Amino acid sequence: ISKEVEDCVPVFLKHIAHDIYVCGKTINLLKLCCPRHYLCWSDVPVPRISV
Amino acid sequence: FEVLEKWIYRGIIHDPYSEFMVEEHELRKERIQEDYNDKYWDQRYTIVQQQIPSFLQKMADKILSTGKYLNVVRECGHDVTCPVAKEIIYTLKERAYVEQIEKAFNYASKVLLDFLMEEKELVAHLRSI
Repeated sequence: ISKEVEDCVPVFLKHIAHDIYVCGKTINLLKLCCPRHYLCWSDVPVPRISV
Repeated sequence: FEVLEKWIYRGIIHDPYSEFMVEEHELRKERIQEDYNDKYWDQRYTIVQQQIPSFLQKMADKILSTGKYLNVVRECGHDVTCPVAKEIIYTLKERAYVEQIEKAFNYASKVLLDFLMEEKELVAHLRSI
């Protein structure tokens, strides 16, 4: 969650340190398995880039 | 993009200089009358590695299949025409080309399979073997 013990509280807050890690592995797994109608890679419609 | 638009929507590869990712080998000289190599599905329409655009590397394999399938009906004289030819423009942050390559790819496989399962009907030939 922290780079070594150097966690970025500014960006991760240590809160999304773990959440970001999870979402990344799940989308990559479902997508890896196969395009599903709800997501189907970049078939998801106009998700605002935001960030 | 203009070269890919011809290859995806028709089997033509004008490519006057050798630049496009797909290349057409003249394997008719050895395999003709008897398609000894069944070259069309083997080494007639083959791929190039160092001439892949690096943004289309995920669709790289599909492109070849998209266009090769067009030829084996464009070879037998049954007219094969894309319902609409949609133009494609480079873009950043918005992969709209991805959805179009797929919309064309799916029509390509669908047309060849439908013609094969009704004309040159494979189901009956497979029983009478």
